Amino acid sequence: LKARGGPKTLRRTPGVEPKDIRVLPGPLGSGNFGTVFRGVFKGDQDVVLKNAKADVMAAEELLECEMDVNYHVHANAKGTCARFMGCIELGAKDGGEIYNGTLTEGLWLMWANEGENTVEALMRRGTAPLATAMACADATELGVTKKAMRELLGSLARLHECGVVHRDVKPANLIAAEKDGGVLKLIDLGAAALCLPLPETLNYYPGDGPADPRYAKADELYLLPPGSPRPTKDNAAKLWEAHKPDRFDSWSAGCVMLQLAVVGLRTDAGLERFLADYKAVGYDVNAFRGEKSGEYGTMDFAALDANGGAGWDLCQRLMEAERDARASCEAALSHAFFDAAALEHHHHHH
Amino acid sequence: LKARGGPKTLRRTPGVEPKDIRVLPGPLGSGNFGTVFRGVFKGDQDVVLKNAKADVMAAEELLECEMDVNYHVHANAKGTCARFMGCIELGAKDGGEIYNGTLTEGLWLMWANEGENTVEALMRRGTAPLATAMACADATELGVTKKAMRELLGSLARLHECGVVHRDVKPANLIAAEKDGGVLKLIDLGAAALCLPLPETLNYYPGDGPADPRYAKADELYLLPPGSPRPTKDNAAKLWEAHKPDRFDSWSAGCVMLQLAVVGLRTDAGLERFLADYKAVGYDVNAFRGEKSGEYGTMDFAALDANGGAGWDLCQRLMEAERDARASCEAALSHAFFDAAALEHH
Ligand SMILES: [Mg+2]
Ligand SMILES: [Mg+2]
Ligand SMILES: [Mg+2]
Ligand SMILES: [Mg+2]
Repeated sequence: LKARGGPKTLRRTPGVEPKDIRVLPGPLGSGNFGTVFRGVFKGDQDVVLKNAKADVMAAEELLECEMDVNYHVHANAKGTCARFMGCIELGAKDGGEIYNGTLTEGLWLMWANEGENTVEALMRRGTAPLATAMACADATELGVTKKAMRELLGSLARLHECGVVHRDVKPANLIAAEKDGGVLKLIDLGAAALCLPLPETLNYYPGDGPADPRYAKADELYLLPPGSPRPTKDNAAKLWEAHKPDRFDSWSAGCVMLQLAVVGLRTDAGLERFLADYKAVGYDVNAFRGEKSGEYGTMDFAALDANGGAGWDLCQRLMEAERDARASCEAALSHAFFDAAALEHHHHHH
Repeated sequence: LKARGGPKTLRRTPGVEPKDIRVLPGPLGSGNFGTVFRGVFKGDQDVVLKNAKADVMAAEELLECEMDVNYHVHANAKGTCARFMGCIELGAKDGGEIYNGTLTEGLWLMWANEGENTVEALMRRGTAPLATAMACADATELGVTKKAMRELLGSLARLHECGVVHRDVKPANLIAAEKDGGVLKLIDLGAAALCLPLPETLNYYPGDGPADPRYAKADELYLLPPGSPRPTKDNAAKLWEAHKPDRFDSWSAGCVMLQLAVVGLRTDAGLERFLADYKAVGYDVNAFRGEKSGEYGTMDFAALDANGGAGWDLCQRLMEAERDARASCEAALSHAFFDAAALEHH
């Protein structure tokens, strides 16, 4: 006899058909396991599209996890990240060619294009174009830091509240969303972990994972330390409290704050020099100021100095060496750094 | 008292200075830890240039190991891979911007640009442009497969003889080098291992590592199995014989042969379908032909069928389930598939 065979099964999102998507050649970047492209949906909606790299082991499983975490975030933390528009899976005969503007065979994810800009690119162009894109009235390092950090820390707090650790917080993964008033949104949940069993943990394991070394403390490249049990449904809440994987995002948010606050730390080399000196004085911001800051004459720490050194203090909170001492992103939101000045805005108030 | 500063040390190749190199924008594809660009050396030499990704863990260390393996290959296996032109390392003040045509801070490796093609791109355009780029007179699936596989297996044999396992053999990592008669050259020693102590092994350890899932047996993503001793200068020869890490490249070379021989296997989905059926019939090419090949009505296996099924038999040897049964690339190169025609009547 002969085997009968059968249909193919393809994953789809209601209302999203491959025929309605045009893909533009030119990766908006390859990351570790996937490739992002710009595209146009239904002729007039700017979107971003991601598929797996064919050459990377388990890239399909990593893209599936990114998909699952995006559905979780869409359900539980709307507005924290680029708006998720679902998936499109294309088969072999119906799969197209990027150069023809058509989606190729395999699984695709789609998001709204929240803006042409990243915070990395804007901050390097200058504080002025960054402030304009953020609709930030106080167009100073202090002003943009206060606004951006309040938005970033509030979004991280909402992600953490629903069990998600982003894992790749950095200026390149923020967009000032022009169509939502300039507010910052995160992109790229490709390394994110779902750390509570809601209903199962996702991408969450003991030991080192992918980490951008620029935005991760050199000896904490993990969410759960090697010593840790494997996460299961029964222990997840205990591990959360004991190992504080959310504090990985706190350290990265402190890096973002340093770069927003200090023009000279916006290059990779500037942040790298600062963090080496920070480590060398025992991750002690006051020791940095007392011992090292005098070496940084090309830079201007005014934003961190302002108001009794509030910004230095918040950086210290987000960047404590020990996770057990390091602020949660929710706690960090209450910091004096975010206070209104006495009588702020008096001169035009009713 | 303040700690004193001191010099920065930079790596340099004799004859290669910063002024000599212009980079062009556009990755010939970022890989797992680095980015490759086109460039121009000394005004008129086309080169390719690779640096470490700033966002990847250990990227500079991975690039350093790729550099070491490139020097080993350059000394011991000339012609197997894109010609290695050394390195250039830039510091922070003295580095530029890619968009401005200047190398940025860090270590860079440099190779000759062996050609604008890859075998993956050519084979998907068709057998005809592939055969033209290869200067292959017999412009058929059987003709290109014979010429490409003789060149690939001969280069892999020479790499293995000097202790190097490439670990990323596939059509996308082969170039038909027009300036050298169209001969195939390998690129991308980024995951290669040096498996002999010369003076030490490099990128060689027990357990899984980076692999392209299309070109690695799904349950053999390692060079040394998870249970193996860590390699040392004293056990490396015993481990080579016991675990046959070079047979990783043999399997990948079998996958290359299937794609060159059978047009329908040139897409990712086509080769994936074949391999899933090959596994389902116990990695047995004769069982695939009897039980499965009827399902592949849109494909033409004539190149593998030709001459008593010589191509099928060579694929079977390169793609045995067990490493201890799987041919070495040197042994494969002696196969009847490669024999000259008898009695040609010139
Ligand atoms: Mg695929
Ligand atoms: Mg599938
Ligand atoms: Mg990322
Ligand atoms: Mg590779």
